[PDB]
Amino acid sequence: IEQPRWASKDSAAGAASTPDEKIVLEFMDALTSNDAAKLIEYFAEDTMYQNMPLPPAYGRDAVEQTLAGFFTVVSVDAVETFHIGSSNGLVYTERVDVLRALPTGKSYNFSILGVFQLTEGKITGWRDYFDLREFEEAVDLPLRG
Amino acid sequence: IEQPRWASKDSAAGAASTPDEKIVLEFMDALTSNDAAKLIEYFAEDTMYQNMPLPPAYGRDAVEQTLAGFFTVVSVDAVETFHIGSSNGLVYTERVDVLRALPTGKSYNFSILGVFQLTEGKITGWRDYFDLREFEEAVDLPLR
Repeated sequence: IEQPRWASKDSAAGAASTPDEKIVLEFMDALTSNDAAKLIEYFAEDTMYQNMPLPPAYGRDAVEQTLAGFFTVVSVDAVETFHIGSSNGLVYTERVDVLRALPTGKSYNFSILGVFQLTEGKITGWRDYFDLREFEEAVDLPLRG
Repeated sequence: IEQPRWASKDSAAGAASTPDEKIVLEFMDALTSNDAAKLIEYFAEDTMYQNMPLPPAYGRDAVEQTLAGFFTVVSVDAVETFHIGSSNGLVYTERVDVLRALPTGKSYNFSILGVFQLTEGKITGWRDYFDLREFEEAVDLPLR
């Protein structure tokens, strides 16, 4: 993965300068664990996770069930974060996620802009925006959308 | 268009508090014009516009021709911005755009998170991240 031409080092991952920004970057790194039990500990009880516009998961239990199910069929092979920033209680990651489908071996680069809302350092909302055209094929599950 | 359960008034569009954030909202309200020539006045000469991951447009001419083409087959009927924010010289909009295809009259709700880079009050970069599964059918053009 090459740094796009629009990347700005003023907003680079290395330049994260708030506790919320730094926790999110740590959480980006943990995604390659493909461990739902490890990822869930970043989340408040009152939380939500959604890849738009698929049905949202609300509450810790639903978020963990969703992640564990995703890790059953896909491996997050790499997370490259070009931009991270924050504003008005929200954190934004502009990034690429490399996903590999386990039954097929095929790999997929997804360009993702994600928003995170943290409360006392725990994730209260997580929403990723990206194209789903190849997400259906990448993910051997009905996505209900 | 309903306000989502996750909407935070702390970052609502009515609370925009920088010049760059205020311009980006104005550009949001101007989208319903469907007028590439009124919209291009917002862009600097070195600029780019991309609906991720489609082939980007670099340079103000290419951005103009991309919008002009889009507005030939699609109307932007509404833009609701739930959140506007900014950080490290980038502005972010979490919003919904209602798009209507001209040849069919079918409408579509696109949930969109966009990032804007502005230099001297002019757009040097604009990337919208959203699901393009229905965008193929929405715009009567090859997506490449």
